[PDB]
Amino acid sequence: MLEAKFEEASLFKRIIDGFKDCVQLVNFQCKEDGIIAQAVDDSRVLLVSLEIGVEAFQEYRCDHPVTLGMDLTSLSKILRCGNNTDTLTLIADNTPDSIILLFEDTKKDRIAEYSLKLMDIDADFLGIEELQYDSTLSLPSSEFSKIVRDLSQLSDSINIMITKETIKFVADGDIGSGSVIIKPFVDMEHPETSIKLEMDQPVDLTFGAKYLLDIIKGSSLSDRVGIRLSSEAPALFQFDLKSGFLQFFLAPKF
Amino acid sequence: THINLKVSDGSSEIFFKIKKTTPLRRLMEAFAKRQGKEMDSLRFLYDGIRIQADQTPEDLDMEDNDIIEAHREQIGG
Ligand SMILES: *C1=CC(=O)N(CC)C1=O
Ligand SMILES: *C1=CC(=O)N(CC)C1=O
Ligand SMILES: [Ba+2]
Ligand SMILES: [Ba+2]
Ligand SMILES: [Ba+2]
Ligand SMILES: [Ba+2]
Ligand SMILES: [Ba+2]
Ligand SMILES: [Ba+2]
Ligand SMILES: [Ba+2]
Ligand SMILES: [Ba+2]
Ligand SMILES: [Ba+2]
Ligand SMILES: [Ba+2]
Ligand SMILES: [Ba+2]
Ligand SMILES: [Ba+2]
Ligand SMILES: [Ba+2]
Repeated sequence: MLEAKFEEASLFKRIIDGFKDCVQLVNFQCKEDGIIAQAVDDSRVLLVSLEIGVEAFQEYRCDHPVTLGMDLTSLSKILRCGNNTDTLTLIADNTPDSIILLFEDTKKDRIAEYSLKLMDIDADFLGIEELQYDSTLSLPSSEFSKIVRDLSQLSDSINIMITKETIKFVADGDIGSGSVIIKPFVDMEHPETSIKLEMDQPVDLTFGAKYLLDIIKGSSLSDRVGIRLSSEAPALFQFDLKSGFLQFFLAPKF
Repeated sequence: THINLKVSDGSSEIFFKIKKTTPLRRLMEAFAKRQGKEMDSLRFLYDGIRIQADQTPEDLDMEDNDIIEAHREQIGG
């Protein structure tokens, strides 16, 4: 028995809308203490992992772990029918092959119920917390957005380079070339504008701008961004959310 | 309330008498001046860990007679 009940269907719509940018399929790992929205893009390059914690809901029951694979197009179709100030509850039993979406309107008025068929998402999700990375930095989301949006205009590739006390994004191209150098920087009057860097190894990794463009959309949900890089694993982009947590995993370019 | 610290590198030991609530900046400045050196060029270590200038003896639980190692700061990295 799973009963995930959001106060407003707009909160769930916002999540479904977000994923709809990167991915087309999503796999909802529902557990006792929340839901983990796992997703792989169509090129299998970018991996999305979203932690929706118990506190995100108005009521949450999960007596047993269930996995709910859903088509994001179909799911959007149902989402249109209910009102934004409607209470949305996802209902599934143990071992589900179908799911129920219950929209409810207040006072004890109106209940709208729609069914959706789950799909089987077989491939195992490779969310890598990776026990150790070469470099870990954190910076304002807006700043990281600005950099990525500028340099993507110069190329489809953005290289990230970490040295002792230096982070450098670079994009060379055919019209021109550009690069931002940013440094560790702390301010007490405005702590939310700090840049943190930790290094154990220099890193030099090239990334597809279109992917980084997808990632930066996480800033609309958070004001800092954690970036953990390493020459063996995909890069980890993390955002802290009220819901819980947002993680992108990106394969470097050859 | 006033612990007594001994600061030293390889060749020079000094005693400073600071209050448990005074930040350690005052003392690192004072040791670096008495060597005609700048505070950024020296790396102060207490019982392994590198002291931060803003930290106080209280924070680090410095008892009487504790030793602060001073080492040179390498430029890289
Ligand atoms: C792609 C952009 C984004 O914000 N998310 C999660 C909500 C994606 O999957
Ligand atoms: C939800 C509203 C609606 O009209 N439909 C049919 C496509 C739904 O699934
Ligand atoms: Ba897209
Ligand atoms: Ba709440
Ligand atoms: Ba609640
Ligand atoms: Ba509507
Ligand atoms: Ba409501
Ligand atoms: Ba069943
Ligand atoms: Ba190039
Ligand atoms: Ba939080
Ligand atoms: Ba320095
Ligand atoms: Ba002690
Ligand atoms: Ba003690
Ligand atoms: Ba001691
Ligand atoms: Ba230095």
